[PDB]
Amino acid sequence: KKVVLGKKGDTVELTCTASQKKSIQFHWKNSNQIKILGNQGSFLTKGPSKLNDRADSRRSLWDQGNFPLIIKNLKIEDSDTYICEVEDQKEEVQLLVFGLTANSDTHLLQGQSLTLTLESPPGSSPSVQCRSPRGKNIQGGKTLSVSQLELQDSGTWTCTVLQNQKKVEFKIDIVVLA
Amino acid sequence: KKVVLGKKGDTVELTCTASQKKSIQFHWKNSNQIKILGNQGSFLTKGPSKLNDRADSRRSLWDQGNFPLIIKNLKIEDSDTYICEVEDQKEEVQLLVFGLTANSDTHLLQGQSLTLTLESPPGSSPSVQCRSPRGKNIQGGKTLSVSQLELQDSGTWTCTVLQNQKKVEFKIDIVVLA
Repeated sequence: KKVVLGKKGDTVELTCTASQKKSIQFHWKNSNQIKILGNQGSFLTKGPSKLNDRADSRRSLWDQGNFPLIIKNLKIEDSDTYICEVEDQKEEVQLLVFGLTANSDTHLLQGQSLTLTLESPPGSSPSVQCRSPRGKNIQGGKTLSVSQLELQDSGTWTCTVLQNQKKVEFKIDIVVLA
Repeated sequence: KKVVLGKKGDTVELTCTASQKKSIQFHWKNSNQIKILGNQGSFLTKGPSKLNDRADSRRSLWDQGNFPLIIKNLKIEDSDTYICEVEDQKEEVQLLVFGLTANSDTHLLQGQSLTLTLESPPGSSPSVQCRSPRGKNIQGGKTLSVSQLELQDSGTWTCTVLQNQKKVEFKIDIVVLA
């Protein structure tokens, strides 16, 4: 339903607003109906799941009817559909996690080729489109390449991943040396 | 409309959910219509106001239609009605800030009286009700007092401030010595 995009290693906050502003009853589960977190009494309980030590919520907001699921240090494998149920309300949020790495290690010399690769959830793939510090916008799919660099691209580029009308943005600084 | 209670020196997060999940146009102002924060383009702008260095929002949530106003290090004078307007939606949140201090400095001796006082927004007042580490629940208004303590109250008490169907909770540890 709602699509949220996140970046590998960053933290996301998936929202859940219900009615009757009050810490009433709710939980978040994943696609296999594994409960990730929910409220016990007025307490937060986290059962044993792959996200146990990386998930959490903001308890102060429960009185206002908000039950966020927060996930930190994202992994492409946290990509999944999550469901929030408050009393008798269900709310599906699909999280997609991507990563953009530069397989060109370090020390880049003029005339060298740059290759980037986008990491993505096996379940769903997008279109990436980067921009050099001075112009040219190379765009591709899971692998991008800039055949030969010129001292002018030394700088900080910006790639764009776009899934659903959503989008994330990575900015890497590349150093071309004479 | 929605009533949120906060504790002096703590941080609160006032919520604002609108529709069309997207960083569209919004701002938060106070009762004098002083804009506290809002979005410029895709950027956060804070104008000059008494809260400028203590307010903020969470930009990642704007794409999901959430525009929180976050306030830190609370002052009883931040108590006020705030309004969120997203496109053409208005949403009033009244924030009430209280404080509970122990005018009994330190070193409390058996048989001594304990006096607590609740600090509150000149505009609106509540009913406080504390609890000793072993029983008796003294309750009053802006000033509470425990005529004489007994080694048994050495511990950590819990006071309750209740405004609207809302409530905040302070827990102070008192030390009675022989």
